[PDB]
Amino acid sequence: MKPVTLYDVAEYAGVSYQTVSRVVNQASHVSAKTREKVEAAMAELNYIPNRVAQQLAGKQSL
Amino acid sequence: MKPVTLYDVAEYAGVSYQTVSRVVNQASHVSAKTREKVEAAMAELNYIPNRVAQQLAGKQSL
DNA sequence: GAATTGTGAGCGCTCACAATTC
DNA sequence: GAATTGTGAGCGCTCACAATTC
Repeated sequence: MKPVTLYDVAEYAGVSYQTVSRVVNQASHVSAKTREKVEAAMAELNYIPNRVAQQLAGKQSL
Repeated sequence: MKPVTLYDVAEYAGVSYQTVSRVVNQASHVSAKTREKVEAAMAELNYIPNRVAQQLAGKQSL
């Protein structure tokens, strides 16, 4: 329906886009503190990431 | 298996990448002359484009 | 003025180096 | 010296302006 982006979530929560994707796509080095603030952004705007973007950039196979 | 790129085909046939995508993805403004030279490049290297690239870049919906 | 063509620029999601922090 | 963070940079395929062509 309406896509949203990692940047839209980031801008809303007042964080970085790498802060966002830690929560979303399960990365490591952020914090538990900031995690929950991103979880709020996802909820408001209703973040749908693009699976296409997740595949294209999602690193090549070694 | 092994993906190839529009650039790889282009470089082989000695053309532009937009020259390539005309033949591949059915564009307009090239020629019939050059068309068949691209067709030869696809055949050698075995051009498999990425459907993901074609989707992500494949213009937003209006 | 519309077909042909060259160069910059972008989807949104990820990577990489180096500064920062201690 | 490794976790945390900021700025630049890229996957490959597609678009946009303007120069070229006549």
